[PDB]
Amino acid sequence: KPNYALKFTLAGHTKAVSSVKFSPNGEWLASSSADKLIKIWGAYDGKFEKTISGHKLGISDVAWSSDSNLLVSASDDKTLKIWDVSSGKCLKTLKGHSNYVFCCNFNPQSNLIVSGSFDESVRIWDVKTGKCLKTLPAHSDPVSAVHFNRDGSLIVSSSYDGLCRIWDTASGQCLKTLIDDDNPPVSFVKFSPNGKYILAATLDNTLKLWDYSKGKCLKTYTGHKNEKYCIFANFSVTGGKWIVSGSEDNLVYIWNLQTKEIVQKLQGHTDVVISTACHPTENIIASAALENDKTIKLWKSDC
Amino acid sequence: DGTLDCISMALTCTFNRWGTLLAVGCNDGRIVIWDFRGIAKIISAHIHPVCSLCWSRDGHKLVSASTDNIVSQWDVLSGDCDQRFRFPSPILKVQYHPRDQNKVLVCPMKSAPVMLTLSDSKHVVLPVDDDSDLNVVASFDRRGEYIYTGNAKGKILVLKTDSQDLVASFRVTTGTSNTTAIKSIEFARKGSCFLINTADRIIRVYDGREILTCGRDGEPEPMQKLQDLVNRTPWKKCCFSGDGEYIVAGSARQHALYIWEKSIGNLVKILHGTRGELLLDVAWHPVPIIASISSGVVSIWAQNQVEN
Amino acid sequence: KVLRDNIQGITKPAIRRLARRGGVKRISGLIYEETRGVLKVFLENVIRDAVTYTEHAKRKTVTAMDVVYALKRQGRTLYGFG
Amino acid sequence: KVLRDNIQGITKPAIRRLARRGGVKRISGLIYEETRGVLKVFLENVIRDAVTYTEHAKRKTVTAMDVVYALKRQGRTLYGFG
Amino acid sequence: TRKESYAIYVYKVLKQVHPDTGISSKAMSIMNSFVNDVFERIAGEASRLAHYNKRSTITSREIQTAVRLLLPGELAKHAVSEGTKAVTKYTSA
Amino acid sequence: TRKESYAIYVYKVLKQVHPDTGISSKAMSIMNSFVNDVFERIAGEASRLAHYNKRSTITSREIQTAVRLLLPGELAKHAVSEGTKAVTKYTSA
Amino acid sequence: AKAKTRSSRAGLQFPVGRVHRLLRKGNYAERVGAGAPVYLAAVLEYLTAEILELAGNAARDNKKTRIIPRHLQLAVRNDEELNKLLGRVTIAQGGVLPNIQSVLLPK
Amino acid sequence: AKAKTRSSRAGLQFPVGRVHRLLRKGNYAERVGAGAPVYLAAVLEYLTAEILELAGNAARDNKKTRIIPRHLQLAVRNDEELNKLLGRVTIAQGGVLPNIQSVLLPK
Amino acid sequence: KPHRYRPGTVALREIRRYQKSTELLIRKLPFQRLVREIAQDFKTDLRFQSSAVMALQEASEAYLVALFEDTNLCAIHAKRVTIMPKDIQLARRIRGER
Amino acid sequence: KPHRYRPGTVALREIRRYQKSTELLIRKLPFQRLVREIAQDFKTDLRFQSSAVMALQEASEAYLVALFEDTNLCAIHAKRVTIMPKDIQLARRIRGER
Amino acid sequence: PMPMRFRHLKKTSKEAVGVYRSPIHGRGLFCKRNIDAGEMVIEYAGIVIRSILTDKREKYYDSKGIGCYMFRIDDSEVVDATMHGNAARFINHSCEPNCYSRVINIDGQKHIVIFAMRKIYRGEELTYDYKFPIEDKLPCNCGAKKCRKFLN
Amino acid sequence: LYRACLYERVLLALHDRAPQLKISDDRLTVVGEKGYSMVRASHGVRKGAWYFEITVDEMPPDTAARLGWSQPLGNLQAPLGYDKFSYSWRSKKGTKFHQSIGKHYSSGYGQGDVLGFYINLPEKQTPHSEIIFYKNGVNQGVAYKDIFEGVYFPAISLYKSCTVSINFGPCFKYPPKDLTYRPMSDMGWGAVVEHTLADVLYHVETEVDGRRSPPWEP
DNA sequence: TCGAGAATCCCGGTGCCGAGGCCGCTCAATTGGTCGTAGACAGCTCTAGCACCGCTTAAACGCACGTACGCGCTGTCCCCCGCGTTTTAACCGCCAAGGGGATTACTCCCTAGTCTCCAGGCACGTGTCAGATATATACATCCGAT
DNA sequence: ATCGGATGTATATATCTGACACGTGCCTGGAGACTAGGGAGTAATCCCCTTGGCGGTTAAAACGCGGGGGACAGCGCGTACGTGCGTTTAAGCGGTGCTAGAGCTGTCTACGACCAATTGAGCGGCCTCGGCACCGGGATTCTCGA
Repeated sequence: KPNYALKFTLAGHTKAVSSVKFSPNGEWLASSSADKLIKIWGAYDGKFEKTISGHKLGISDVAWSSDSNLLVSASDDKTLKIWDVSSGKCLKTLKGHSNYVFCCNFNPQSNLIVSGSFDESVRIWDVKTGKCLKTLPAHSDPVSAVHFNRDGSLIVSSSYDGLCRIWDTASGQCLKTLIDDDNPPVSFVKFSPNGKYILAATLDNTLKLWDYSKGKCLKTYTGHKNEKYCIFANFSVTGGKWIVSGSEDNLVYIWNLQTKEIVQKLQGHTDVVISTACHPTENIIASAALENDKTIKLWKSDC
Repeated sequence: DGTLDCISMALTCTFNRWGTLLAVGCNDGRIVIWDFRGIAKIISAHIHPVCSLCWSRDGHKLVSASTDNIVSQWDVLSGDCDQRFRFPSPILKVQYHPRDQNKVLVCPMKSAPVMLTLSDSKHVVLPVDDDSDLNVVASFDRRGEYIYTGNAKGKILVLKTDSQDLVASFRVTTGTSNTTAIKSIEFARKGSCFLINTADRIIRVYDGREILTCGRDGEPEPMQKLQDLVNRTPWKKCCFSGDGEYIVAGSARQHALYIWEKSIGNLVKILHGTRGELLLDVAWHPVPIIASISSGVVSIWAQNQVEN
Repeated sequence: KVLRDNIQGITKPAIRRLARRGGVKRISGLIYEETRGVLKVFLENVIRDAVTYTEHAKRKTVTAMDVVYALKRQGRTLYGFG
Repeated sequence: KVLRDNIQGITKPAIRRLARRGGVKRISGLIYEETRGVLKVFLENVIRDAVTYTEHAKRKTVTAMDVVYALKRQGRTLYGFG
Repeated sequence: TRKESYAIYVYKVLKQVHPDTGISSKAMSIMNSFVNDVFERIAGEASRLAHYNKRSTITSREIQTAVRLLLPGELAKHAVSEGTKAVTKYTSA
Repeated sequence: TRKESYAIYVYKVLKQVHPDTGISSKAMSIMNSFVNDVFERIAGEASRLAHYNKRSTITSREIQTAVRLLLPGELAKHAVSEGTKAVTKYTSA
Repeated sequence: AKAKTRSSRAGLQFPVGRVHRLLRKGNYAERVGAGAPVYLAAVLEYLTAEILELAGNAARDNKKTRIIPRHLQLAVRNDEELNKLLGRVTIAQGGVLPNIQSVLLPK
Repeated sequence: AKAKTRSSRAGLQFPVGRVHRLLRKGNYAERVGAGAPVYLAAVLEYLTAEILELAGNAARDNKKTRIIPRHLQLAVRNDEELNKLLGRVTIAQGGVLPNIQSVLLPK
Repeated sequence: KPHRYRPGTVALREIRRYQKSTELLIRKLPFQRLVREIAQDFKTDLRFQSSAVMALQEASEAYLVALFEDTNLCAIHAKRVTIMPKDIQLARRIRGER
Repeated sequence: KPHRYRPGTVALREIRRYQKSTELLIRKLPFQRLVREIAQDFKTDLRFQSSAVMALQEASEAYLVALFEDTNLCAIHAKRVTIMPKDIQLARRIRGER
Repeated sequence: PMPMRFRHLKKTSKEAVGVYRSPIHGRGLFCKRNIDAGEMVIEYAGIVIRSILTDKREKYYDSKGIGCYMFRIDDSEVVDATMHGNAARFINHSCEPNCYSRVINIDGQKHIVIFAMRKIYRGEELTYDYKFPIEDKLPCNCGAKKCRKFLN
Repeated sequence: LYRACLYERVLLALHDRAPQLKISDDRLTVVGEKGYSMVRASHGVRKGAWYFEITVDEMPPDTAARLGWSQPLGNLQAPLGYDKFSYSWRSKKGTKFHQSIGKHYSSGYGQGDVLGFYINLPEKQTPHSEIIFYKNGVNQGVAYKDIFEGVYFPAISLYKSCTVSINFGPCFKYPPKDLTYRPMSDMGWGAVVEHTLADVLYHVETEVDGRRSPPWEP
C-alpha cells in the first residue's frame, strides 16, 4: 500500500483549476484553469516555470505532447490552442468547435488531436496544420472526456449523456457503445496503458474499468465522492498498481487496482480535489483542488 | 453508400499506410489528396491523366504515372516533383518498394518491368521468361523481398528483389491445357496470401510460401478459386481486405462488387452501383471501408456494427 | 469441362435466316441478343423439365421422349420421335 | 318455337361495356358484329361439345358440368360449379 | 429389343390408296408418332368422359362421342360412319 | 345422394391460417374445383411418367418429380419439404 | 381397436382416405403408393393456404371478412408463380386486375 | 381352330390386337369395351387415309414420289379443320407454308 | 353554360369502375336466348341449368375481356387509341384462333 | 459499273428460298454447346441423344419462326416493314408468354 | 423458410431499424429502410425463461427499481429483456399498428418476431399492439384517431 | 376386457404423464429436461381422509419441483397449480401455489425434505374438506381449506431436472397414528376393485337385462 | 423501256443406302368356357326448368356535336442490305474408352383385397351478423377563364 | 398556371337479412387387421452411344461499306366517336303453376375378366437396288439502267 506524503504545494491560478497533467518526461506539470491561463511548474520541486496565456475564455482541459514539446489547450472560448512548451508560442489556434471545448488529447504519435466540446460533437484535428480533419455527432450531451488508445487506432469518448463510445480513427466508425443498465453521466474516460481496458468515471461516486475485447465492466471502485464535476482518474503504475482519483470530499482517493480496495486517502486539500495527475516515472501525484482551495499538492510515496 | 462531390474526373486512388488519406488522380492530371471528409491537397502532377499512384511507407512520398509516360515523385506536404522520368512503352503501373521507398518498380506497357531508385537514377530491367510476352504485370510481395511477374501467357516468375534471380516459377492453367493473360497480381498487407486476376475471369488465391517451396517450374495449387459462376463477369480491379480474409472484385461489366472470404472463399456479399456507371478503380480501406471509382466519381462503402 | 457463352454462338446470320423463313424483310440489331434471351428462356424450361423426367427416369443420359412429354406438358407437342 | 337472330340481341352498349372493362377507350363500329361473330364462333364449339357430353349423358337437359369439361378440354377451365 | 410400330400397316394402307408411291422412313416415323398422338388423345378424352359419366367401361358409344368432340365436321362424320360400319362388320360374325 | 367435398378441409386450413377471416360458398366451390383440377394434373403427370418408367406402381418419388415439373420454382421446393415432412411424420408412425 | 385417421397421423386436414379412394376410382395406376395420397394432399394444403392467404390479404385490404371471388382474381393475378400456374385458367366473377397502359394517360 | 386377326373380321389394316393391348396397358378403364378399339382404330385408319392422301397430292404436285415432311406440313396448313386439330402441334422439317402479306408487296 | 367532359374521360372513369366492379356486363335474357338459338342448330329442344348458362356467359365474357385487353395492347403497339378490326383478327391469329 | 440489287430484293429471294427449303438454319455445334450450358445450370455432367438435341433445335427453330411470323404480321398491323422489339414482346404477351 | 427468413432478419436488423427521439414518448424505434408488409421487422431477443420464474425475476427487479422488460412467448416461456435484450425494447405502441407480434419455431426454440402489418416506409416509427389487459390506467399518446386513450 | 394396471403397487400412472416426463423405477423418481411438467399417481381420492409423502432426492438452485393435488382437467404440461383445479407447494420456499397464485401462508422447505401430505375430502367448497402439509411429520400447517368438488389425485410438477418421488404408507418414516386416514396403497386397491366392479356392471348392463343395488347409503 | 448479267430450272449420269422384301422365331392374339357384375331398363319421384304474365325502371338508341386521333404526305437519317474479303471451326471422318443403359434373375415389402366396426362427414335445421343497400356528406378531380 | 363551380365519389349511419356459422343424428368410408404376389429393387453383364479429341475446308460468320428506303416526326383536316340528353323498352322481381325429365332404387343379364391352351401375325435382322441426292451444264426468266 502506498504512503504518499505531501512534498510540494502549488498555487497561483486566480480561478478554479480544471486540469493538471504531468509531462511525459516527468519534467513539468501543466495546470489549466478557468482564468484563461496555463501554468507550467517544475515537476520535482514545485518550481513555477511560467504562465502561458492567449486563450480568450476559461480553459477546461490541457494535454501534453508525447515528446514533451507541445501542449494542446481546450478552452471555453470554443478554441483549442497548440503551444510549444519551450517557447510558450501559440503555434496554432484551432477554430471550428461551435461551443465550449471541454477535453483534448494527442494521438500516441503526437501528430493528431482529438477534441470534445459542448457542441456534443467530437472533432479530429491535424497538428502540423491545425486543421480539423473529422467531426462527429458523437453524443447527445456535451462531451466530457476523449482519449486515444495505445496506438491511435481507437478513440474513446465520454459525455454527460452517460455513453462511452469507442470510434474508429481512420473512418470515424462508432465501434462500440458501453452501457451499464442505466444512464450514469460519464465525466471521464480513458484507455488502459495496455490498451486492453478502459477507466470511466460516472457522476455517482463510481469508477469502472471495462474490458475492451469483452465490452463489459471488469472492476468497480467506490468510496470517493463525485457527482457533479469532471474528476480525473489515473493509473498509478510507477509503484504498485493503483487507481488514483479525486473526490468531492476534499480527499485524494487511491484504490488498489486489482482488489479495488482503497489503499490510501491523501488529505490536505480544502476544496474538491478537481484534477489529478500521476507521474510517468516517479511515485509522484499532483492533486489540484477547486477555487475554495486553488492549490496543487505534490505527493511522493516510497512504493 | 456515400460519394464525394468535391472531386471530379476520379481515375485512380490509393490509400495511405494507415487509411487516413486518399490520393486520387484526375483527367486534368491533378492529384486530389482527400481526407477521410475533405480534400487535403491538390497537386499539379501532369497535363496528362494519372493512371498509377502509390504512397510511401512514411506517407511523405507519392509516385505518380501520367499517360505521357511521365513518372514523378511528389512530397505529400509540399506537392513538389521530387524526381521525374520518362520511358518508352507507356507505363502501366508503378509501385514503391514497401520496405525501401528509394526503390520503385515500374510495369510499362510493352517493355519489361524495371526497378529504379530515387537516390541514384539507375534502373534494373527484370528478366522475362518467354522473351515475347510484351505484357507482364509485376509486384512486390508484402515485405518487398520478392518480385512476382505474370505474363500474358500465364507464366509466373518469382524473383528475388535484390538479385532478380529466379527463385520460383510456374504457369497457371485455364484448366484444360491453355494459358491466360495475367491481368494483375495483388498481395496481402498482412500475412502471405496473394491473389491473381487473369483473363479467364477467375481469381486465383495462393500462399507465396507454397510457391517458394514449389520451386521453379512446379504445379502449385491455388489457396482458392473465385469467380462469378452465374454471370461469368470479368474483373477490372480486385483487392484483399485490410486483414486479408476478405476479397473484393469489381465487375465493370455490370458495375458491381463481389465480396468473398479467404479461408472458405464463399461470397460474403454483393454491392450494386449505378447501372449507368462504368466501374474503373477499386480499393479497400487498410484498417471495412471500400473506395470505388466509376465514371470519374468516387463512392464509399462502409460496414457498421449492430450499435449506433 | 465447364461450358459458357454458347448463346452468342447463335450467329446473327442464323437469326436472320430464321427471320427470312418467318417472312421478315427488315430487322434491327437490338433483336438478336433479345431473341437469344427468349431462346434461352424458352429452352430454360424444357431441358430442366426434360431432365426432370430423366430425374424420375433415374438415368444419366437424356432422351427425346423427355422433351416429347415436356412439349406435351408445355402444350407444344411434336411428332416423329416415338 | 324456332329461334333466330339473337346474335344482334347483343347490344352495342353491352359490347362497349365489356370493352371498357377490358380497358379500351376508342372503338370502331366495324368491330361489334365482327365481335359477335367471334362470340358465336367461340360458343359455336362449346355448346356442341357440351351437348356432346349430354349426348353421351343420354339426357335432354344440359348441365354446367358439361361446359366445365368442355372448357377443360378447351383448355379454358372454370371454377365454382362442382 | 422388340419394339412395336405401325409402318407396315402404313405401307399397307398406302398401297390401298397409292400403290405406286414410296415414303421416307422419316415420314413413316412422323406418321406413326401422329398415330400415337391421336390415339392417346382419344383415349384420354374417352376415359375423362366416362369418369364424368362415372363409367368404368369404355365402349364404342364413348368412342364415337369423343371423336365427334375431337374431329371437326365432315372429318368427324366420315370417321363416325367408318367406325360404325367396321364395328357392324365385326359384330356380324 | 352424398356428394363429397373439402369445404371442411378448406375451412380447417383457413382457420389454421386465418381464424378471423371468413369464406364465401362461391369461392369455396372455386377452391374445391381448383384443387380437383390440380390433383388431376399431378395424377395424370405422375401416371404418364410411371408409364414411361413402365412401372405399374405409383410412389412418392414420382409425386415429387412431377410436382417439381408442375410448380414454378420455389413453390415446389417449399412444397416438397412439407411433403417430405408428411411422409417422414407418417413413416415415423 | 383404437382408431386414428391418416390425416391426424399426418396432423393435417385434407382427407387422405377420401383422396385415396378418389385416385383409386380415378383409374390412373393399378397399385398405389400408400404415402402418395398423404404427400399430394399436403401439397394441396400448402398451395390452398397460399392462395387463400393472398385472398384474405385482399379481403381485409378491402375491409372484407368474407372473401369475394374478386379477391381471388386479384390474388391469382398479383403473384407471378401462381399466375403462371393458372395463366390459361379463368375464374368466375373474376374481373380484371387494375392495369392502365402508359400512353393511355393524357399528357 | 384357325386364328384370324380381329382386324380382318373388321376388315381393317391397323392391328386391333396391339390397339387393345395399349388400351389395357393405358390405365384408362377397368375393362375396355369389345368394339371400342375397333371403332377408334377405324377412325385412326380413316384420318391416316386423309392425311396420306393430302400428302400424296402435294408430292405429286411437286413432281415427287418420295414424300418429304414439307409436303405434309403444307397439306396440314392447307386443311382448315385438320389445321385446327393440329395448329397447336409442331412439325419437324415443316417450315412455313408460303404466306405473303399485302403491304409486303412492292409497287 | 353547359359542361361536357373531354372525350375518353368519362369512358376512362368507366374503365376504372369496371376494373373496380366484378359482376357481369351482359343482360341475362339476351345471352340466354342467343345460347338456345345456337343450341337448336346442333339439336333442338334442349334444356339447360341456370348455373350452366351463368357459367357460359361468365366464361365467355372472360374470354372477351381478355381479347379486348390484348387487342388494346396490340393497338398500343399500333400506336393508336382507336381499335381496328385487324387488331382483333391478328390477335386471334397469335392466339392460334385462325 | 457495279450492280447492286435494290434493298430487300435479295432478302426477298432469301425468304422465298427459305420457305422453299425445309432443313435447319442453325449451326449444330453452337446450339448443342448452348444446350449443354443451359443443362449444367440445373445439373452438371448430363449426357444427351443426338436425336434428342436435334429435336430440341428443330422444335426451337419452329417456335422461333412462328414468333418471327406473327411478329411480322403484327408489324404489318404496325404498318412498318422494320421490326421493333416491342412487337416481339407484345406478341409473347398475346401468346400468354408474359 | 422461416429459418432462412430468420437468418435474413437477424442479418438485416442492425441496418434496417434505428432508435431516435420519439414524439410518442422519449426514445423509440424508427424505420430506416422501407419495410414491406408481413416481412420480419425485428426479433424481441432476450433471455428465454420459463413462466414460473417470471415473478421471482419481477420481484427481483421490483427490489432493484429496474423496469421489467418481459414478453410472454406462451403459457410456458417468456423472453425477459430487462437485463439482456436488443433494440426491440424501444418499440412504442399504437392503436393503429403497422406491425404485429408473432411467435415462430426455429429448430425447436420459439422467437417473438415483430413483423410489418403493412408496407412500412423509411423514417416511420415502429409500433405494434401490446394487447395489454385492462387494468384499473396508462394514458396513450400514439396519435391514432382510433386510439383507445388507454392501453388498458 | 379389464382395466388391469401394469403395476405391482399403486404408483405414478404412466398413462397420465407428459411426453417430456422421465421416470426411474429404482426410486420411481420423476425428472424432466425443459420447463415444467406434471405427473400423477395411479389412484384417485373421492372421499375420506388420506395421506402420502414425497421424497426429494435432488434440488439444485435451477431445480424447483412442486408437489400437491390436482383434479382431472389438469393439463399435465402445466406446473401443478396453473389452473384452479390444482393446489401444490413450490419446493424453493414453502409456498402454496393455486391458480398460478403463490401464497406464503406456509412454512419453509428444505432440500432434503421428506414431506408428508394429508388431505380430507367429505363423503362451493366441499364441506369440511382440507389439506395439511407436514415436514417429516412435523406439521407445516394447513394449505387449502377451500376445496372444489371432483375427484383429486396426488401430483408432482417438475422444473428443469427435478428429482422427487411419491411414497405410500407401510414404508413410512413419520406417519400419523390416525385410524381413519388411509395410505396410498389402500385407496389404490380400493379404486382398482371399484373399477373392476365398474367393468362388471357395464358388461352386465349390455349383456343381461336388469340391475339392482343394495340400500343406497354405502 | 431492251439487253447483261445473274440466279435458277432442268437434263443426264453416278453412285448408295434406306426402303423394302423375305426369313426365322415367337408371344401375343384367338378361342372357349365361367362368373360375378355394370348397367339396361322399368318404374317411381319432384323440381328445376320452362313459360306466363305484370309491373318498374334502369337501361338502351339515336342526335347532335365538338374534336382529335387516324391518316395521309414529306423530308431525314441512319441503317440494315448486299457484296467483298478474311478468318474458323462445324463438320466430318475416324478412333477409343467406359459408364451408363438395358437385361435377367432372384427376393420379398408392400399393396390389393376382405371383413368389422364406427366416427368423422354430411344433410339438415337455426339463430344471426357482414355486408348490401341507401342517404347525406365531405373530399378529389376535371375544365374553362384568367 | 389558378380558382370556382359541377360533379362524381369515398363515409357514417341504420336495419335486414339471408347467407352462414353452428350443432345433430345418422351413415360408411376410413381405419384396423390379415393374406398373398410380384412389382419393385439389386446386382452382375454387356454394348455401345457418347463423350472426348484431331486435322482440313469452306461455307459461313465477321466486319466493313455505301446508300437508298422507310421510321419517324411533324402537320392539316375530318370524320367518326364520346356525351349528355332526350326518347322508348325490354329487363328484372316475383310469384304462379305443370311436368319432363333428372334422378333415385331394384332387378337381372349379357358381358367382358380371366385364364388356359395355341400360333401366325408380326418384328428384328439381312440383302438389294433405284428413286433420289448431287453435280455440271445449258437454257429461262427477274431486274435494274435505257
